Amino acid sequence: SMADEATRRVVSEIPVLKTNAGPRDRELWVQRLKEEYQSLIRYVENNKNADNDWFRLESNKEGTRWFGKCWYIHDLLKYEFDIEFDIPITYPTTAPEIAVPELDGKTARMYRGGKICLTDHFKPLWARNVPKFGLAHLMALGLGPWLAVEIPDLIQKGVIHHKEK
Repeated sequence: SMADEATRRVVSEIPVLKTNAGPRDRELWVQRLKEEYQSLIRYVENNKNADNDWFRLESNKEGTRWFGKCWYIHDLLKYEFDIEFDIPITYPTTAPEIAVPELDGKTARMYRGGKICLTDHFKPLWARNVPKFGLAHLMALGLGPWLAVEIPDLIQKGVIHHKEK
């Protein structure tokens, strides 16, 4: 109920995805990628209108390797971090693991290798919604909440510094 309303408040304006396809599923994967691209670009457009344009992503040709940048604002200073992930073979039933490589070894809320460690509620929330959630939802419900806890903590602990530029 509280969880259900909280999820709906975050993702209700993100286009829902349909196709059960992962990287190996040929024409159905090309279809899933159209859903993923339309959903991501709407999320970016909604983010711009809300003064929260907080990431860019691109993929390889096959849509199996994703990478770009996220930006996180603390006390009006903007912090940039490079991000990347592989699409799992069992996508979209299995959720991708976002990596923020520059933060490898700098927070306990991160696996060896730079993969962020989400709280236990994300995974069953993803599983409950298969195959409706995609990469836009991964960003909105996964990395977004992770940054909103960890970046403030790391700036305060002085492990992250803002480069004067």
